[PDB]
Amino acid sequence: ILVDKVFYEKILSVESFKENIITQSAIPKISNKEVRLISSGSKIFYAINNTSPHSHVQLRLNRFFLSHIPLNSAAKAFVRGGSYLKYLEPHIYGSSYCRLDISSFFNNISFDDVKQSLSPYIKDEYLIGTEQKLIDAILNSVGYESPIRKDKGMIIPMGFRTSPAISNIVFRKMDLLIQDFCAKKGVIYSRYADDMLFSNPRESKLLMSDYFIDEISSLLSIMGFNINQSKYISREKEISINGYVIENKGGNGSIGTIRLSKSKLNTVLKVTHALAQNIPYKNICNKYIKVRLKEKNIKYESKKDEFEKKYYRDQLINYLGGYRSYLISLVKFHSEYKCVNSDFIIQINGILNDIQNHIQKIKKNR
Amino acid sequence: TIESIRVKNLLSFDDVILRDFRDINCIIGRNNVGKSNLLKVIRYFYAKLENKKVIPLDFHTNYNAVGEITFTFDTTRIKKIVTSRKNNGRFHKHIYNTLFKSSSVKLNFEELIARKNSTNKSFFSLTLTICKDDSVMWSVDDPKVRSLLATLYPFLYIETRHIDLYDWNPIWKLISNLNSFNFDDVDHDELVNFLDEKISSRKGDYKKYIDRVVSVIDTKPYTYKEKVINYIKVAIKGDSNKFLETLLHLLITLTRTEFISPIVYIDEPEVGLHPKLAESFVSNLNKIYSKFKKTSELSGPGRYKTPYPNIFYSTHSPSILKQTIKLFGKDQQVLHFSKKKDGSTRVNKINSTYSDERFLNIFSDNEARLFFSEYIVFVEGATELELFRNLSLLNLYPAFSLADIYDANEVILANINPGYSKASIPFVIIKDIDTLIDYSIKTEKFSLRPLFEKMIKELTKEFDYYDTGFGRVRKEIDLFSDIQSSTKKHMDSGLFFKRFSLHNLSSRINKVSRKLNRYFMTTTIEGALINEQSLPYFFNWIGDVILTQMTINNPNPDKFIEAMRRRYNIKSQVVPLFKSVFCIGLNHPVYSSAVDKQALRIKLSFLNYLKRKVYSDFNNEKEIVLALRLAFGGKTETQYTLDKLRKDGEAELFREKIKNYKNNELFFLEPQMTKTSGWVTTFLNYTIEKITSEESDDDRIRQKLSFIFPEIISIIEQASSSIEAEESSLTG
Amino acid sequence: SNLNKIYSKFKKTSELSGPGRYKTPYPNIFYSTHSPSILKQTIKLFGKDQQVLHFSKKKDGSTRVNKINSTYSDERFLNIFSDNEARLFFSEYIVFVEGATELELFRNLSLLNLYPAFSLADIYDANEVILANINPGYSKASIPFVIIKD
Amino acid sequence: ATLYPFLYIETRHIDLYDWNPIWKLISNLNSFNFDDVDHDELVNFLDEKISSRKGDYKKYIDRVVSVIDTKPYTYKEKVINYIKVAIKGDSNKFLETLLHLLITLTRTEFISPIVYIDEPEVGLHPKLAESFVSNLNKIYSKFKKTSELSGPGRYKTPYPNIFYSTHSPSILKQTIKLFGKDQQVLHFSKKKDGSTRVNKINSTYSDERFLNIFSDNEARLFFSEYIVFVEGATELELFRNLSLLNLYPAFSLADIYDANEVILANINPGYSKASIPFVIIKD
RNA sequence: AGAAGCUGAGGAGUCCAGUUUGACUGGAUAAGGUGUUCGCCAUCUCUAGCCUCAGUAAAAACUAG
DNA sequence: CAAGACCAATTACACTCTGTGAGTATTAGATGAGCTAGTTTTT
Repeated sequence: ILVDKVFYEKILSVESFKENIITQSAIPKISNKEVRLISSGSKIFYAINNTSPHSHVQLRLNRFFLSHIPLNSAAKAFVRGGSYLKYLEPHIYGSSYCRLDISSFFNNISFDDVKQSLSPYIKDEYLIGTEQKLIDAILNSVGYESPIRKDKGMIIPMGFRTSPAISNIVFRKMDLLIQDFCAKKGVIYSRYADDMLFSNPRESKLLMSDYFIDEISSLLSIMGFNINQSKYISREKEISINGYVIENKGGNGSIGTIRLSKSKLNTVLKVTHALAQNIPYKNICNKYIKVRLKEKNIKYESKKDEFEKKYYRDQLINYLGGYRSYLISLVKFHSEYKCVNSDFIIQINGILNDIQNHIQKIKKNR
Repeated sequence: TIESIRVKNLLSFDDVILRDFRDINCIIGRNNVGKSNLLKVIRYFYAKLENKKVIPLDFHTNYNAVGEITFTFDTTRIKKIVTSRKNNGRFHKHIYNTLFKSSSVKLNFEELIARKNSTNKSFFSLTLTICKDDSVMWSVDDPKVRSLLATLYPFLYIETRHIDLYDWNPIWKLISNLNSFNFDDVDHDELVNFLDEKISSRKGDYKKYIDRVVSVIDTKPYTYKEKVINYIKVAIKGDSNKFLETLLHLLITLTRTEFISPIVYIDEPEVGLHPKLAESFVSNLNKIYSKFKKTSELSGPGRYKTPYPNIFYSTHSPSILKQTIKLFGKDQQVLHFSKKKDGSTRVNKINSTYSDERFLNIFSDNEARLFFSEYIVFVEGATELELFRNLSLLNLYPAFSLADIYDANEVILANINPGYSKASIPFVIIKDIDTLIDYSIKTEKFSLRPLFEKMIKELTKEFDYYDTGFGRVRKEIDLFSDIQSSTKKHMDSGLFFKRFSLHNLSSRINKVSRKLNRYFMTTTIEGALINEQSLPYFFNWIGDVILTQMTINNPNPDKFIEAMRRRYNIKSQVVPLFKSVFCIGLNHPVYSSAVDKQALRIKLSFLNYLKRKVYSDFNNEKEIVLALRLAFGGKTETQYTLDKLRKDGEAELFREKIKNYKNNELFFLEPQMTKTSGWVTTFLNYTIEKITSEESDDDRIRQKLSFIFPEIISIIEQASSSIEAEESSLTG
Repeated sequence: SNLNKIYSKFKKTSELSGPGRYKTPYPNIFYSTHSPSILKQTIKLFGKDQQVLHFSKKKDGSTRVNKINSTYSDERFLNIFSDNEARLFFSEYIVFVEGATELELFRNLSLLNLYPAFSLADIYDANEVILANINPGYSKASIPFVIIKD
Repeated sequence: ATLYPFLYIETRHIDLYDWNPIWKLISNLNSFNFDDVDHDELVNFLDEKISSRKGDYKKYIDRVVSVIDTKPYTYKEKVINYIKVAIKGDSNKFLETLLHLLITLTRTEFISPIVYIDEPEVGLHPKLAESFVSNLNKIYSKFKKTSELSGPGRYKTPYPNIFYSTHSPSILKQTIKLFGKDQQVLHFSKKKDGSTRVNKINSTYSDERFLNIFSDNEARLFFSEYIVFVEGATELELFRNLSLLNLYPAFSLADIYDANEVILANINPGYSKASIPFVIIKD
């Protein structure tokens, strides 16, 4: 699609950035006080204020603009219809597996690459007089100057709602290059965010060789992306990715299988066992479900209290329903693609039956 | 025996996977481009299997550098054949040296012991990747494997629209490939000597002629295929629909003592064929399919247990599909292609197996027509068939004509199971409120039918977390549960409701059941036609009858009219005179000017008298609507019919009035006061003609129709919106 | 449908007049169709302005040309007209029955397997009104028929 | 591709019911801008000049277009239609017209195409082939400017390259005699292991008398696998004897030519030594 | 030579190792068994393997039989 | 560290010279309420 001035007049800035358009006012950038800087580990998440024009502009961009730009089929994340199961599905046909991760994927995306990627889809015309164009007006609502990273340019925040679509759009040249390189050598390539999974069906040591890593690094160096050696995994006939086990016994066309290890399902089994042992709900959610009431309970306004029991009923029901949704998403993926172990299927059927029984018990108790 | 065909980023396929293939797989749909692209993909894959220089297929989008075609073969029969000890043959060893060799030598002495239980199935996957630089490579880098796969599972394409009768290339190819005889042991010299001995005026006369002919036409030696073709031609005594049927029979017969499993694709088998010819073709295919089948008690020579080759059809004729469903049964499937919103072919399996034998046996052209549809409206009743197939109404709405109206009860709906094919063939089930709730005058209480309780149970969203917006469903379910109270007072001898309104309940039920593709009307089908706003037009319709369908019986009209006037009073005895003068007659003779004026005056007087009597006997101006509704087999707001009211002994005075009008005043309309009498068609035609005469623009006509018929026009507009929402998908 | 629409767009009869309306006779159009859909649409849309010709053969071998009834005086039958009614034209023997039980019996696959000849005859469920509208007696030589009643 | 286009003309499998190369050349080789012309005015004028009242033909065209649902013409199709309307007209004649049109079009443009004509003599009398070559030469010379030959119709634009695939000595003889130094003869033959060669056979002669005398006998030498050069007619009588050649079915594949020293020098058999083996027999 | 690490701050009891007679520092409860490409892996069986306070933004698939 | 390999999509001859591709040369019922929020991946 192509976005001209009139499109931005009443679609992406219908009400928010309207007063600036009429009164010959350049659209401002994002101020420091307009964002929060939350922390989790050694990671910084930029949270934009909900009541802000930039948030509305980002929502309209993600609904109308950043939803029609073509992407690469290897991008299985942040795309309507993409999923982790679809990210792991194509590798069932391979015998050798390799996993790579791009280090600081969102922080290493140069703003010039984003500008050059979004230029073909935005008309190169001035918006607010002969002061500001239309491309930079769109970009001002996407990026943010990070005080932590000094004056190194407009770094794409890791918490903005427009970040995933922009990342997938800008990582299309690299996706095409890597896909072509793997096609020339018979390697199946799939990317989820910044995890790249490569599968080789043939009996070769290409994925375990340093040449493959060197080629991937050389390709990624075009746009300035590196890969950390901490989580480089090269294995044969079996690979575990965050509990998802892909296993192929090998051959000349044998079909692999995808299952989930007991480590992935350990928490739900512990919860079900605790429910079987009639453990009180006080310590089944503050230990297993890592959900707990804060000290500032009942907003420091009510006096009835007693909300702890109903909270520990509600949140437990929600957790059981969500994990049930996860398991039945797995079984529907199996029905659609037929790449899941039968014993794992019967095991998750039994677990689903147990979860349904426990949900019925909890709802009867309330 | 393929089990999976996957196409990614080629032609019109983004990611399309085909599975659960059967013997008589049939392909239908308006997206002929999709069928052509699938056939091109299959032909390209099988050409690249045999190493033929062909143009690579185009990508669906250029933002992908890879185009994949994945074929999965069920190598279970072949593995069992080659694994057995008593199969020490060169070809058997060749098969168990390239396919089932890499997966056996690399395993220990435990894995294979679980593969001899005669219960597991073996799959062989082969992937063709087309790169951006027009370079094609395979998952397995062994041409022997590809050649063996092509030989074991060949692909045959038969085109009937462009078929040459003189050339029998597929027949001779099948004969040469499918044989169990070695022709290398035949001595050409011995055969020539035998021929010479057969025709010999002297010893050694044909030999010199043969030598001279060979010398004067000396060319390249015959190949094995040419030799076997010539031997078959001299061995046999003989060289559109008949050609294809013979080819299919030959292929089926040959594939009875061979482990080769061919794949047959036939495009448009019914071009230039009578429907009986297509039905006979499918019947002959089923006969040859069943003749070579042995099941338990069925045994003896001539019957085999060899799996049948997969046959693919591309048919636009409902006859072939109907016969395939009726005869084959569980050994067939129907694949609908259609398209997507952005433009991309889909493949969905349409329900073709029915658990009811009666439905399968009485399966007809309408049921096969439902599969060649883009929107099906399921109705219970022939009156709805009359109303929604009215030609005079469809021309004003050139979007509901694309929808097909089907009369089906609950059993037929369950057999068809439209929910299985929902994204391919959108459907709406139109029913009445009486199928959900029921009312009793003697016990003044609502009751819930099992259908409504089943729908509620289906809509109970248990085993669910908390999400925004999905909070009022539980409240609606609770309200639909608690409306079962007995507090509902009925006035007018149990005909109306004092405070309750079924309009709001019907609207709420429709709102909650929109997601289940069901629409429930407030009243019966006659309710939407006979309403208050339709009272004038309906009355005019009655007048039309009095002016059209009833003519003078006597051959001399003037004398009879004069005698009746001098004998019967024109004012007090007007009804007996009208009954004795006008009768039922299709012809409309033209009388004298005075006679015509007298007849018109009498008709106008009778119309005025009936209008005055109707307005005087009933005062509320609404009870007449209910009376007319119950006259034509309708229902009240209490969900009671005239017969049910008669059996329950309710509204005795109302039934007496209805009887008086039927047997005294509206006696000429008695034949039309029954269902399936065609009164709906006549009333709609007359109303539409009158509105067209009054209003000029078609938009005004549609607005007037919406005013007079709110529910019918609402349903039509909803169906039209549903069709136009997916117009770009269900259209070639 | 498009043919009928363009046919009716240029018709000037009775009160229908105005620019773009012509009273000139339309050209004769002949169709060689093997599909019930075209036939049923032609019938339902034209009515009195169409006819159906059945060819068949003779005993010694000679082409015939007969007319099959296609004009119906009942508007209900014309509107309800569906694929089942259009299939009777493409038939060589019609068995008329009153009742769905007879349809179940005469369409039984197991019974028809042992009687291949009767499988060539199609069974239609019609009352006296439908029989009168169809009028099978108009085309007896072209389409033989039997009416089975109680 | 657009500056050095390639054209292929197969005379053996040509069709007289289509003019695809001609219309392609006309559409591609133009110096005009068939865009200023607008359909509306064209129609308006046709309606004004055709018949009946004003606007009747415009209404007819509009009602025909509104009910046909056809995509608009491309530039090539539009210019082809304009040329067809503007002109009053619709094997050897077809080829001559195509070459003349191509030369005339390529005399005012920097596009230099390359033509390849396969079998220009199929179904043609030898006189017809000679006339074809003579007409092409006349077209070539008509547009040639050289000192005194200056004025209208004389251009210095280089001529397009033309390749022949001929099996007739008449075409070769006419090309050698007429074109002179602006022609080349290529002999392919094969190698020992099997591989096509490309050699140049001497077709330019410094003797004008030899060029004028040049006849079918000289042109037959180009289609010979072995030439025996002799000095008198007695050798011709001896080595062309049918009875002697009947017993030796290998010397009949070699042609005998009577040539003196001047003729041998003009022919120069040593140039095409590897292509056409030769022996010079002298007393 | 730069990456990586890591939701943070802690606390109670006990063990090991080191210094040290008297206290501190470092590591630790997903438990046990089996096989492993030794991986942060897989599989099997239970009684299910510690507590408190702060922080928790974004985009996708999934609420089926 | 530093690096080859850096996506795809975005019918035409003006000119003085009418033939040439320079030469010049033209030429100018509004006031107690009172409330939580899924799994998993990226991270």
